[PDB]
Amino acid sequence: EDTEADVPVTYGEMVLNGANLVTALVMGKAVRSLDDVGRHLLDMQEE
Amino acid sequence: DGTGISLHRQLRAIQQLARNVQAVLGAFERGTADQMLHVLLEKAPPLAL
Repeated sequence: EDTEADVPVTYGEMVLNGANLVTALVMGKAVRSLDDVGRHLLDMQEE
Repeated sequence: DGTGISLHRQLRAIQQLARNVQAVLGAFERGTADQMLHVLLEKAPPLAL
């Protein structure tokens, strides 16, 4: 026995909100954290 | 649902319904004229006669 005790956590979560909602019902697709992916792709060509 | 999708589908719902009503209310506008013809044609002799 290391220990009868432990430290569990609570459920994650996600939704289609800002740009994920638009594309889902317009382009028909969606991505985890499109805001992030979008920020990092655009910024990446600004160095 | 708490959703952005279910609302949007309900938007399509309200929306398509409004199109149908605009159409059928205009039918009785179209049809009152189309029916007016028939009752004129039904009572109109051919001119030759």
